[PDB]
Amino acid sequence: AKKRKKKSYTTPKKNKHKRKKVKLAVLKYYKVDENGKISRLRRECPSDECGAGVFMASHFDRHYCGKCCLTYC
Amino acid sequence: PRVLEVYRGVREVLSKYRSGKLPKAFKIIPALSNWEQILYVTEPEAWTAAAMYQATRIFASNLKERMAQRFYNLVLLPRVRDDVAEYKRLNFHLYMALKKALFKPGAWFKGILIPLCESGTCTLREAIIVGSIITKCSIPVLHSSAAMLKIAEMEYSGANSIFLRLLLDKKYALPYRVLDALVFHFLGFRTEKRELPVLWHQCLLTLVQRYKADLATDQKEALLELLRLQPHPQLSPEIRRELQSAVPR
Amino acid sequence: TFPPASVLLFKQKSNGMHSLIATGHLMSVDPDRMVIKRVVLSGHPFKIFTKMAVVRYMFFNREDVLWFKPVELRTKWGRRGHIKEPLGTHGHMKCSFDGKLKSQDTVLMNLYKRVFPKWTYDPYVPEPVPWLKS
Amino acid sequence: SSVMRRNEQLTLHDERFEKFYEQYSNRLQEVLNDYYKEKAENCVKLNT
RNA sequence: AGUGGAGCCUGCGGCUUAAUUUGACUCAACACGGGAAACCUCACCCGGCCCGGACACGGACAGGAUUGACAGAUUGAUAGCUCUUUCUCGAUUCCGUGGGUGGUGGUGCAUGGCCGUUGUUGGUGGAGCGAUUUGUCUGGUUAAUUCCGAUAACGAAC
Ligand SMILES: [Zn+2]
Repeated sequence: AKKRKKKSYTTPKKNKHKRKKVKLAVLKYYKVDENGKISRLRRECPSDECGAGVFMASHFDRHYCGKCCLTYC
Repeated sequence: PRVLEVYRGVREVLSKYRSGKLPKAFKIIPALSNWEQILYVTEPEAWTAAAMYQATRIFASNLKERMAQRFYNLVLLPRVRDDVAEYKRLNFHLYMALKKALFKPGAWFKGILIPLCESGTCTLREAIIVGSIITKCSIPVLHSSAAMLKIAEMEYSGANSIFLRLLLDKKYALPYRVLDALVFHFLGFRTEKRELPVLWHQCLLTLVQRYKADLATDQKEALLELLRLQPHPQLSPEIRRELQSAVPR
Repeated sequence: TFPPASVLLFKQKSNGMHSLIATGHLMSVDPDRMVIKRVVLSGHPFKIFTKMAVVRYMFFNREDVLWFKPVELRTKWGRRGHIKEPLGTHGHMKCSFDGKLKSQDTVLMNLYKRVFPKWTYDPYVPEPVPWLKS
Repeated sequence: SSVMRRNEQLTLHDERFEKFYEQYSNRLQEVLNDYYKEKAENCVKLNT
């Protein structure tokens, strides 16, 4: 049957928005003393299921949980 | 009681939902204890396609594979089977919903694939659409191998060969017990008097192009006898030539 | 020059090697022999009803369709028609045809202009090297 | 379990199948009061 | 009794418009599409986000690939599909590239699945080499090859 030309047309879509990659984020959770003591910079949530492991995102005023959406002031 | 009015309101919201931010009570549904009663209040049969896609996203995002398992078994698969039977095609939002349900492979395999291929009422269009949805998604080797073994163990239907071939098209390394089971399956079609569709022949073909390096001599001659007893004017010489042009181990 | 006259067309390939590309003779000489360049614009009929259709991608403006309104459209499957009205601000247009268009089909129009040869005449020609194959 | 066996040349992984076939609150009123405030902000009726 | 003359309403052309969606033009075109459309109902227009497959090759990822996310700032829209906050989520991966390679395609062709019962034209005979003709007709009758009757025709099926 009759074939089509398949018009080419160029449109640049190479630029797309991507979130910034954070490299080695485990450094800011703990501070290590020279003797070997661990100091926790961030709060640990007393939640029902995700306790003892989840640290808090530190806002300008407040700490925020990232698994169960816990609220504080 | 007092929560019933709020969940009735969000039920009325989901009946006309198109887009936008969902109410926050819906995003905390898997954190509830009596979540099945809440889900029955929200009436999932009356949900829209985008709302159900976002519900599948929410339930897949919140872990707990058994809850996602029962949600896929009770809610998603009946709606898919109703939608394919009516419009003869799957919607875009529900297609993305099954993709987001394949964001958790363990709940999807036991919940959508295995009940559909074990029911026996799976049609051709449902099989092609769903198998293409597996084909789109990258899958773990162990999960796909177990799905292979389970499909090879159950009873044969025209739909099952489509899933079997499209899982063969992933071309992963296979456990050898799975190869034993599929060889036993195709040798279970050695004495069958039923006429076989072209899909079974193509599935056996793609098996012979891919896994010819892991075929022992005994099953090689057994598949040669299978080609002898169940021939095809076009595909059988292809499988035969791929059998004589194979190196083991 | 007056016919009969034999005509040879060579091309300078590389290293002064003349490649014979064409041959023939001299026809009647006149500048009145009109040479017409044809340009074919293609569009896709994407809304098909009976005897009329909505076609896109042939143009992209609105006044572009109004400019080429008196030119009739033909079709690769043999239909003949003409533009009725543009509708979109983009190059969407209404086209009437003698028959019903297929979904596999494609509308196209022919535009014509007269083209004249370039003035690159010079009697000097380089001397050829002996010819050899490659 | 079949009869014919892969016999020779290595088994990389054992593979796990015995888990698949063998298978077969202040937050609530906090979020609900947030939803109350949200649809009460849908038509505010008061601010100038 | 009216219509055609007047005003209004509605339909079809024609005119404007970015759009004033659309098949049908003397019955079967003409309040048909239950079509009395302020959002859906809408096929039309003007703008704005999102991503749009498998397979091969080259990268990153376990020194996180990616998902989900409270509050505030934005565009015409509560856009965690961006920023401050980057907190959890453990591979369920996403970033280029190359293929008239493609598939939730379109369309045509071939042939089969789901349900049961066992006025026109032939069969035989006559006429003609044949196209054809008789039946299917003088008369009366009938909406009608219907009926009465005649009869190289006798019986029928729809
Ligand atoms: Zn959280």
